[PDB]
Amino acid sequence: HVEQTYLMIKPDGIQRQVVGEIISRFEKRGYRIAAMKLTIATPAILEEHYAEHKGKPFLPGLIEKMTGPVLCMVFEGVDVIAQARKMMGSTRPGEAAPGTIRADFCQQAGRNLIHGSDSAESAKREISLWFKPEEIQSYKLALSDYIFE
Amino acid sequence: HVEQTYLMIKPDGIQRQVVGEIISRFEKRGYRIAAMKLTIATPAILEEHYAEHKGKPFLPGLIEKMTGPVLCMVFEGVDVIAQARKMMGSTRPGEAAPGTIRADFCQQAGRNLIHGSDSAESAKREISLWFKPEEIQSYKLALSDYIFE
Amino acid sequence: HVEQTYLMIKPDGIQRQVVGEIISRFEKRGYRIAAMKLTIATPAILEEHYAEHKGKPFLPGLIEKMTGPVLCMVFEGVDVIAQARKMMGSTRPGEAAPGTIRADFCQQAGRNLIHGSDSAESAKREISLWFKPEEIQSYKLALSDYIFE
Repeated sequence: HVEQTYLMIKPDGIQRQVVGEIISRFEKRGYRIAAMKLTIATPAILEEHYAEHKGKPFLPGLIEKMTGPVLCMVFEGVDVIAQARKMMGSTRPGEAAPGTIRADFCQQAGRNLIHGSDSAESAKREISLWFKPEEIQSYKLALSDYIFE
Repeated sequence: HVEQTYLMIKPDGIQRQVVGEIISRFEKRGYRIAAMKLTIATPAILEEHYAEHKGKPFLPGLIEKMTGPVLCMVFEGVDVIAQARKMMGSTRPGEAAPGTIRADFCQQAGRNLIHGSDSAESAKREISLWFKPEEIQSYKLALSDYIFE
Repeated sequence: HVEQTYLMIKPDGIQRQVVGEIISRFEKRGYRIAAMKLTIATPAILEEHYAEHKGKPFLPGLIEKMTGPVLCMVFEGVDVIAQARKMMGSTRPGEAAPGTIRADFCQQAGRNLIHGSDSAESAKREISLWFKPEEIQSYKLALSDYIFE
């Protein structure tokens, strides 16, 4: 039983030119790229993405940092929602475990390179927000017999 | 005092073509390759390898997964038996620490890329099962003065 | 608010020829190289570097191991003193976390590749010991807006 999660490379990942390295970490585990799109995030879409934080004092500055190119992604794998969160590490890079993306690349939570859905409900909501269903692709990895039990 | 451990790249490691990356992780610590052999594991040798699991319901499926090309290896280093296990990570890739082989490469316990001896006694037995004494090579690493106290 | 830490690649790092890999790990987090110098460490400077250990039985052998080529470095970043220590890992490589320098490269505490200041006071003392003020270079990283909050 595989699932799908929404992962988004933030403008710092684009500008620091580590997109390929990020994607490689997920491919390395045999996670399948089900969707991928470069866009420029705008305030209106970011307000929906961060709807839970509406009205909080940090939100305007967060939206400013996130207004920029982003890489929208859907990855598929066993337990991939929780596993992608583990691979990213703590939101605060100083707290993140060695070997996680945030510990390996970042210093502060406001520039922490990447977002991943925190739950199945948020993955469904985020995938619907950032992608049209047409953009989710169905295919099977040829190495499946050696990735899955 | 150094010791020697038995490490085996399972068919998923061969088929996903990550053999070199696996070997590089052990070489990076100054562990010495004392033996290395590509073979195809067969049910009869795997029954002996997995002797501790005789009679258990999961043994037949385990032997099927492991029937295939494998890379038999012996690495030498300080505390290398326990350290190689730490480097491999937990049996379940989803529980393994980031930076371990299983966390970085795998999704499920039944395709977890690599075996390593779990104790001094199992290392001695496994090395003897998969290698004849004439296959174990003794030489000194030129950087020994900078690897060992 | 950034700080500066003193990091020194020990003779084993030089001789194993992993200087570039070590530097890349710190650059990867957006830490700024503020100073760098190759020298051959002398007993006189090492006695002051290891002043905390004066009179201990292991000091003479520690100085001997360190009398060789070293790369003196200053890196700047948020919380970089504590963070560099976390990236180095435990003094004993066998106790260090996977993904740390010592766990990934080393076997024994007496050859553990790198030194880093352990506190604000130690960083200030060690930077002043190994570098003259004119050797500390002040410049701004062009990617600062994407590294810092």
